Amino acid sequence: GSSGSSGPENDLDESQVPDQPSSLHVRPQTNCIIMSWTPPLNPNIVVRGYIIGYGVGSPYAETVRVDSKQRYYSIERLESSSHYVISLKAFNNAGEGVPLYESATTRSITSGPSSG
Repeated sequence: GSSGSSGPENDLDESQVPDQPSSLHVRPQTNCIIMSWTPPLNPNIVVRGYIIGYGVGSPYAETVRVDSKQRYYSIERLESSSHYVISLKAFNNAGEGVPLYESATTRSITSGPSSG
């Protein structure tokens, strides 16, 4: 946020859902995948958290609702050499807002980054 926003909804807009994170970085690891997003360009909006929807081929394989404080989530217990679609979206008393999609293909344990 800004100016250390500590406290309940004072001069924000909860009636409306939180917009997507200005940006969502995701790094597909061997058996894990770390992701770091940011708050809505509009600090005047209420944010109860974010819905982390990741999954192999489809971001609807595993969902994880975190707090509005979590700026990043490390997805572990994943496979290697597979596409992992990550979809992060902000949620609040109003519900869910413009969901943000992403892509992250895990790594490969066995040596060999590419054929060529």
